[PDB]
Amino acid sequence: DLERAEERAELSEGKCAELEEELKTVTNNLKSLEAQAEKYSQKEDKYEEEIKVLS
Amino acid sequence: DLERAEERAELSEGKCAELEEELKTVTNNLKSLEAQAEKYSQKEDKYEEEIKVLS
Amino acid sequence: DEDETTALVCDNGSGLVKAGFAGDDAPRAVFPSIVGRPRHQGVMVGMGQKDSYVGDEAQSKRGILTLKYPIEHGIITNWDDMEKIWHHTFYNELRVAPEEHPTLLTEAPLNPKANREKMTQIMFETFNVPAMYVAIQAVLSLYASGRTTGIVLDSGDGVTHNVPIYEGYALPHAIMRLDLAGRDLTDYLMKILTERGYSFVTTAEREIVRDIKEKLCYVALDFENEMATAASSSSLEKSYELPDGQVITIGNERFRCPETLFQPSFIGMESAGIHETTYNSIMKCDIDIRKDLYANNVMSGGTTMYPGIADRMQKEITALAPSTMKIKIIAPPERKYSVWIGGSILASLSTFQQMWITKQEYDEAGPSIVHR
Amino acid sequence: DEDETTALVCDNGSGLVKAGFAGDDAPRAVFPSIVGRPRHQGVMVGMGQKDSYVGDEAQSKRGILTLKYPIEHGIITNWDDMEKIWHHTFYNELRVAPEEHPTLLTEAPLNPKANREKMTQIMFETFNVPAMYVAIQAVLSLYASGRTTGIVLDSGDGVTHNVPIYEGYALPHAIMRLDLAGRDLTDYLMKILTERGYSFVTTAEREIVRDIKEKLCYVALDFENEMATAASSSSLEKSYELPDGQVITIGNERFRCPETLFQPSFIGMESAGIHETTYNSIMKCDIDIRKDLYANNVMSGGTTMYPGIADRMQKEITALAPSTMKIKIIAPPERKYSVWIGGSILASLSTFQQMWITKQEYDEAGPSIVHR
Repeated sequence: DLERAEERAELSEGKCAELEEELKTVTNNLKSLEAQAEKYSQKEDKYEEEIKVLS
Repeated sequence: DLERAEERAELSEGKCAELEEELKTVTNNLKSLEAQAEKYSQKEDKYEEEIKVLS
Repeated sequence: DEDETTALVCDNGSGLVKAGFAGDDAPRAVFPSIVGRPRHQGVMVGMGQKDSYVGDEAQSKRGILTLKYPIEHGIITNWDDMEKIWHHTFYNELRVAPEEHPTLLTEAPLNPKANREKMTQIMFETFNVPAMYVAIQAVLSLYASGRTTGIVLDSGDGVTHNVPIYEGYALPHAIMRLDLAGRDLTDYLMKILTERGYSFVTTAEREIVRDIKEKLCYVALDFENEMATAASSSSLEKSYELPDGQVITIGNERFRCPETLFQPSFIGMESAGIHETTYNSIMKCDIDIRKDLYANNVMSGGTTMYPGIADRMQKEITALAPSTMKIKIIAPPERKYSVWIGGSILASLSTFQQMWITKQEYDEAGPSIVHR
Repeated sequence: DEDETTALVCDNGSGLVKAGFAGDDAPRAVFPSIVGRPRHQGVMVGMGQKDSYVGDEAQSKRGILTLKYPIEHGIITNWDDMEKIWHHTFYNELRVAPEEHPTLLTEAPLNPKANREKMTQIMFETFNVPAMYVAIQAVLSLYASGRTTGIVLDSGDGVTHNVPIYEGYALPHAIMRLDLAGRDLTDYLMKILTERGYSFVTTAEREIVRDIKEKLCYVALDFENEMATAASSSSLEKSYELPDGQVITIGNERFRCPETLFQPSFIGMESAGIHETTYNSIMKCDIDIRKDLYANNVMSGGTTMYPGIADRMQKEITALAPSTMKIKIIAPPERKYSVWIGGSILASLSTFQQMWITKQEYDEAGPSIVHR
């Protein structure tokens, strides 16, 4: 019943690690996209105000 | 060594599930922020071209 | 606080310097390890004549300077140009005065005795730091992953290493060095991508092949039936948009680049690859310590960040190791700074104070003192 | 209770120490008889500099220390290192303070008069025990099997002995010592197993050959037509799984190792073997006592534990002894601790109190007192 319990444990630990890893990568890709989005929104509002004033 | 292998298996399966759940939530928050970012970038480029042309 | 705040950690690499204060979670300063020397006389508007350039100003202005790398393969090769990178680190990057900060530095795996004495000579005699300490890089990486025995596969910009460590002592005779790393890897992608029918013609095309390698490259497990997959042409492909519109597509080569780390034969290298080398290090160590090393393969370095590197290595050494063995490949997320973080921990530690080499030790014992 | 609880029994061996409280059924403490001295300066994490290591910490850390064995062939050869093993036994292993516990110690068969006086000098003058007593090892083994006359074949890690005992007095002129024991026996298996086409290369391969010897080795009766049996290749073979998967098979050699105890010629020894030596001891004794010794061959010691040792010895001496004689080979199950158990019994006994050498006897008579 053991080689079975240990094998299931190892496969679920492997799965666990793969998912935990896929996550540091998606949550990190994030701080990056959310920061890029805010940076662009602020560049947008600035140029929207400058177009009003040149118009 | 068993009650130990099974107990470690159960705790790692629990951990695995918690992390897999936290993820559907962060990858989903994402398609949303990335889509908002692209939508704003396109509003930005449009107004940047219109400010160029009024200037 | 005197030095709790005050300890500096400088990790000198072949491609990047990582620097900051012991205590922080990540390097305050990261920048290229170059020193540019202007090919012509002249000035930028508003500045004076500059004899030299370091880090990013050397990279940005590379067209008018002759660029030089002080650290070849992890070892300091030019000491005039290294003292220049240190100067830049303290005074411009961290903006600290060095003469009131203890400095933890790092060196490479089989760093020549004479070098560890020379950078001590320059730290104490030209920068006048209060105290300093040189840690071995793999050893800080291990320790930053909590443990004290394990084997580190360390891979950055100019070198790859395997450093088996037992209760803190790195094992000299079992260490392996493979001179193929992220630098070699960007240049190989370059060719398989021009070979895909492309041109990285201007310098704004060159530089970004490296950003393609970092963002889109993969280490597939079963690299065999991944090429096979490439052919059926799934939605495996991946297009990157260049500085301009010029949408370049990379489907397949995406993983042909890190398969170079397992097959050096992709690049005319006759040396063995990462996984075999992990293993050979291990069958060069004492017998009784080999179960420990196998369950503690810690990975560190920028080039070990390719996703699925750990799974490929997992299966690469399981299938070479005796089945009675437990394999375990630890690859943390912050691994591009493991080395640095291990230094930050150690140097901010409560017990490390008694290993700092002080100017008292030095002025009294000569460079020999820190050399150990 | 004062000392009913309080009597200690320490059996000092060439390979192992066995220790505990008189009264118990088995030793509370069993550990190697080594004293390790670090080859280099340095520390384990969290500990201080250690000058010395004893028992299992010396074995576990053997790669950085020079290991030394205080007892060569049952006799104490280094008294600085023995006082170290005793210190460890009292203070760390049994965690008792010695100055309030009577201590029964053991010595070897023809232990030099001067040694029995020296360990008494160290017991009373550096450990300050209330009282002590030195029993001869074969004599405690016999007694633990109930009787008082018999001949003990005693075999441990560095020595084998035959000690004919009559109404308690071990017979000096009939005692035989054969310097080939379990230590010699593990190293011979080692070679017949590498010779089977193997490699005990790392220290985790070395150590376990000894665990193969203990678990799988046999003493076959009719070792002649057991080799013959090996050849027809029956299901006589036996595979052991190593620290890892590496399933090693041992069919035959399994018994070629204890056939060394009857044939010393297997190992370039010209001495006679166990059974002949049992016998020769016996035709060196008085005539009238030889029927007694023959019906009371008591076996003790780790190396006499090989299954079928008793049957081979049974038939080995029947066929050398006059047919008018009764042969009887007693081999109890607890025999790896006979010596110790005999001491536990004796020292917890109601009548032994009047043989304890007290500090009163000593401070008044000199080491001579206990020497007898």
